[PDB]
Amino acid sequence: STIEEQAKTFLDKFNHEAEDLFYQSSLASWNYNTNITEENVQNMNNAGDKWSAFLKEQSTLAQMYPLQEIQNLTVKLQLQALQQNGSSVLSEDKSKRLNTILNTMSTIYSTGKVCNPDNPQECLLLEPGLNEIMANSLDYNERLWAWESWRSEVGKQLRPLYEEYVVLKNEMARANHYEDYGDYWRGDYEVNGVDGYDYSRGQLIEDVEHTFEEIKPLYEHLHAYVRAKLMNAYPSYISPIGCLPAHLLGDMWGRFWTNLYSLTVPFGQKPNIDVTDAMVDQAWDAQRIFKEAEKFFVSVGLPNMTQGFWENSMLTDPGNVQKAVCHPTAWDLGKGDFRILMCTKVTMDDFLTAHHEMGHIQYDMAYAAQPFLLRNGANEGFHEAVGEIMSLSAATPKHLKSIGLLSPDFQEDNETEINFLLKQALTIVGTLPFTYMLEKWRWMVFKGEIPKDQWMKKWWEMKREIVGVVEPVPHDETYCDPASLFHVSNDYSFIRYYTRTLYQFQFQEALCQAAKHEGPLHKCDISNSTEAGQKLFNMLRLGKSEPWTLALENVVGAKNMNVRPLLNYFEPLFTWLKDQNKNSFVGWSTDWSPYA
Amino acid sequence: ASVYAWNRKRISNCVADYSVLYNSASFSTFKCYGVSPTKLNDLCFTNVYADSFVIRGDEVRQIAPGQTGKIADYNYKLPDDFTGCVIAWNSNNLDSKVGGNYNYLYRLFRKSNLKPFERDISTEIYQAGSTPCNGVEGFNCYFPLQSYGFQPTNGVGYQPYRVVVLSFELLHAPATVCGPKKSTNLVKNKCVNFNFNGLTGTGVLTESNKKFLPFQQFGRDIADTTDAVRDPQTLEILDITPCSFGGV
Ligand SMILES: *[C@@H]1O[C@H](CO)[C@@H](O)[C@H](O)[C@H]1NC(C)=O
Ligand SMILES: *[C@@H]1O[C@H](CO)[C@@H](O)[C@H](O)[C@H]1NC(C)=O
Ligand SMILES: *[C@@H]1O[C@H](CO)[C@@H](O)[C@H](O)[C@H]1NC(C)=O
Ligand SMILES: *[C@@H]1O[C@H](CO)[C@@H](O)[C@H](O)[C@H]1NC(C)=O
Ligand SMILES: *[C@@H]1O[C@H](CO)[C@@H](O)[C@H](O)[C@H]1NC(C)=O
Ligand SMILES: *[C@@H]1O[C@H](CO)[C@@H](O)[C@H](O)[C@H]1NC(C)=O
Ligand SMILES: *[C@@H]1O[C@H](CO)[C@@H](O)[C@H](O)[C@H]1NC(C)=O
Repeated sequence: STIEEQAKTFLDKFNHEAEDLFYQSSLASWNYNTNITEENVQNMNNAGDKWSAFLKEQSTLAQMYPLQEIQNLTVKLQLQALQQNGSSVLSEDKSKRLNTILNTMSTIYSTGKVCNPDNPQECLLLEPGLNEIMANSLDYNERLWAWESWRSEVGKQLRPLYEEYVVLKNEMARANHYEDYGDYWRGDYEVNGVDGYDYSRGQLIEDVEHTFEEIKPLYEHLHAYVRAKLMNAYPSYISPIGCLPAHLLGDMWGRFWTNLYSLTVPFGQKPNIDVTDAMVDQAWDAQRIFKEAEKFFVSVGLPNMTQGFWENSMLTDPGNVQKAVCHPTAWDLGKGDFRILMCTKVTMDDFLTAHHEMGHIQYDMAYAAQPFLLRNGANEGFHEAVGEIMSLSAATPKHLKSIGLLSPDFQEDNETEINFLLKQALTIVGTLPFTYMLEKWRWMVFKGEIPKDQWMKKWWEMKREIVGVVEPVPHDETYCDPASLFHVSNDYSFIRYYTRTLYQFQFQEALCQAAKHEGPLHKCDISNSTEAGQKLFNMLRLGKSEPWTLALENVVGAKNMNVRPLLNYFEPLFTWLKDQNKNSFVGWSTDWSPYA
Repeated sequence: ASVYAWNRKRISNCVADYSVLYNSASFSTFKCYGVSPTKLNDLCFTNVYADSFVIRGDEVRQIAPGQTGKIADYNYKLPDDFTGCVIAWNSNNLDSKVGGNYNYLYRLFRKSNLKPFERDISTEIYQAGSTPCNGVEGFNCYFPLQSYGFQPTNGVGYQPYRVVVLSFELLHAPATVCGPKKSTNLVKNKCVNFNFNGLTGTGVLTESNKKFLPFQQFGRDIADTTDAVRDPQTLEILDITPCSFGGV
C-alpha cells in the first residue's frame, strides 16, 4: 500500500512489454538498411506508429505517480525519462506541424545538386559529387561556386521553414516545465537527488566555456601553422593578415580537416604511416580485418564478441539490386541481438573505422543487465567517446607493429610522430571551436530573445572570432546557411561531439596510467593490460543507473570537466608549433581585409 | 509445456541408463545437486518424478536449490537440499520461429512467493495497488501471464534452452527405477567369485543334473548352504561347490 512498490510493479511490467515491441521495430529497421524495396517503406509506418503510440500510453499512466516519495534512485531515474510528455503537450493541430515540417526538410536535404545554373550538363548526389569536387580540387574559383551550390540552392528555401520550426519547438519547454528547448537538451547532463553530485542544467554552459580558455591557445598556434601551409599554393591570392576562407577547410562546413593532407603535409620527404599496400600483399579480407580487432578487445580484458554476428550481419556490399546505404553505425536490437552495419573496404580509414564500431557494440552488453529504460549510456556523450578511445590506440605504431601490418623496422623519429599527431589534432582539436560555436548559436536562438533580422549577422561575427573564418562573399539576411549543416538541420544534439574529445582523452590517461605505460601518451597502448580493462568495465556496466558525474570519479577521480589531460597528449606537438610560429601572425582579431 | 504449466509425470518399475546421458555431448547445464552423476547408477532411490518446461538461457541459473529470482519465485520453486539433477540444452533450431515464438508463457506477478514443488495455474490477475480489477485491465491489473519471444536471431543469453528436472526422494516403498549393473559373462570349472541377483559367494561353477521348477532362483541342500544357482540370462541351473582347500 505504498507508491514505491506500485512504481516498481509498473516498471517491471513496462520493461518486458517495451523490449518486445522495440525488438520487433529494431529488426525491421535492420532489413531496410540491407534490402530496400517499395513495400519496405510502407512497413515502417505500420511498425513505427504502434511503437511510438506505446510510449504515449505508458507516459500517461506513469504521470499520476508522485515523485516526492521515491527514495530509491534506480526507479527515480527511470520514471523521469518515462514521464517525458514530449509531443503530447502540443495540440493536435500544432502537433501535425512536426512530421509535416520534419519530413519535407529531410527530402530537401537529400537532393544533391551541383548542376551549374544556365548550364545543365549533369550533377550527382551529395556523396559522389559534393565530396570529390571539394576534397580533391585546388581551384579557388570553382570551389566558391561549389560553396554557393549548396548554401544558395538548398538552404535558401529553409528560411521560412526553419523559423517555423524553432517557434513551436521552443513552446514545449514551458509545457514541459523547462526553460527553453535548448535547456531541454541540457537535461541529459542534469543530475538531481544526490547530495553534492547534483548537476544544474545551466552548469553545462559555464563548464563548456571554462574549458575553452585552454583550448584557444593551442588553436591559435594550430590555426597559425595551418594557414601558413595554405599560402604555399596561394602565395598572394589570400592575404596573410586575416583569417581563412570557409571553402578551403576540406569539408563544406570545415568540421574535419582531413582533406588538407595533400596541401599541408608537414614533412612529405619521409614515407607516411600507411599499411594499405601491406595488407593487400598478405591477402587480407573482411573476415581477417575484423577478427584481428576482436582479439585486440579480449586481450585488453573485455569479453570477446558473440557468435550471432558473423553469420547474421553483413560485411561487404551484397548483390547488385541492393542499393541500401551502409554507413558505419552501431545496432542494438536488444534481447542479445547485436549487429554492425558497414561496407568493408581495403582502406586506411575503414580499418580504423572497424575498431571504432565494435566499441559501441561492446558498451551495449556492459549495461545489458540494466532495465530497458536504463539500457543506455550515461549521457549522449558517453556512448560516442567510449567508441573512439580504441581507435586512437589502433593508430599507434606500436599496435600496428604488434599485429604485423607495419614493417618490422620502422624508426620513430621527431618528424614521424609530429606528422601523425598533427593530423589527429586537426580532426579532433581543429573541430572543437566549430562544435562549440554552433551549439552556442542553437542555445541562444532557441531562447527566443533574438529578433528575426539579427539571426544571421550574429552567426558570422563569432565564427570569425572563435573559429577564425572569413566569409568568401557577403550574404544578406535572407540566406539561411547555418541551417544547411546536417546535425543542426535534422535536430541532433551536437554538444555530444564537443564532450567526445574531453571524454576520450580523460579515459585514455586513466587507462594508460592503469597500464603503467612508460613514455608519452601518443605512444601509449591499451592491449596486454588486464588491469585497464577491469577499470573500464567497472564504469561501462553502470550505464544510466548511476549518475554520469559519478562515472568520471571512477576513472580519473575528477568530478569536474578536466581539460588538462588533453594538452599532455599534444605536448610534443605544441612545443614544435610554438617554434614554427615564430614569425607567423598568431592571434587574429576582427578582419574585414580579405573581403572588405 | 511452458514454465507456468510445467508437468509432473510418474516413472517407476523399470531400468534407466544414466551413462548415455553423461556422454550425450548435447547438454549445456547438466548439474546435479546432492548426488554425483557417477554414483547415480550404482544406488537408486524412489520418487523419480520428472518435470519438463522451457526456460530462457539467461535465467537458467535461477533453477537451483536455495536460489531465488523471478522464475524461481513465481513459476517453479526448488526446495532446499534438493536431491536430483537438472539437464538443459539449447533448442534454437526447433524451439524457435521467424517473428518470435509466442507460445511459451510465464508468471510475472504473484500474491505470495511460490512454495517448493507447487503447480499454480490461474486466470486471476495481480493487485498492484488497492483498487480491485474486475477483469478489465487497468493501471494496477498487470495480467501476469506474458508470452516469451524467441526469434531465431536472438542472442545466446536469450536463446530458449530446453531444460528438464529430475528429482529423487525417499519413501516407505520398494525401490523404484535403478540402473542395469552390467552383468558379466560366466566361467565354468574355476574357483571364481560370483555375485548373482541378491546372493554372492566363491566356488567352482559346473554343470548340474538336477531340475529346478520354473519359479526358483537358487537352491540349497543342507544347513542353508547354497549349492545350485540358476543364472537368469541363460535359465540354466549350475552347481556350486567350494573349490580346493584343506591342510597341507
Ligand atoms: C532484396 O531486394 C530485392 C529488390 O529490392 C528483392 O527482389 C529481394 O527479394 C530482396 N531480398 C531479400 C533477401 O530481402
Ligand atoms: C533501488 O532498488 C533496486 C532494486 O533492484 C536496488 O538494486 C537498488 O540498490 C536500490 N537503490 C536504492 C538507492 O535504494
Ligand atoms: C503531461 O501531460 C498531462 C496531460 O495533459 C499532464 O497532466 C501532465 O502534467 C504533463 N506533464 C508534463 C511534465 O508536462
Ligand atoms: C570467447 O571466449 C570464450 C572463452 O574462451 C570461448 O569459449 C568462445 O569460443 C570465444 N568466442 C569467440 C567468438 O571467440
Ligand atoms: C601483446 O602480447 C602478445 C602475446 O605475447 C604479443 O604477440 C603482442 O606483440 C603484444 N603487444 C604489445 C603491444 O605488447
Ligand atoms: C629530435 O629533436 C631533438 C631536439 O632538437 C634532437 O636532439 C634529436 O636529435 C632529433 N632526432 C631526430 C631523429 O632528428
Ligand atoms: C535375454 O534373453 C535372451 C533370450 O534368448 C538371451 O538371448 C539374452 O542373452 C538375454 N540377455 C542377456 C543380457 O543375457
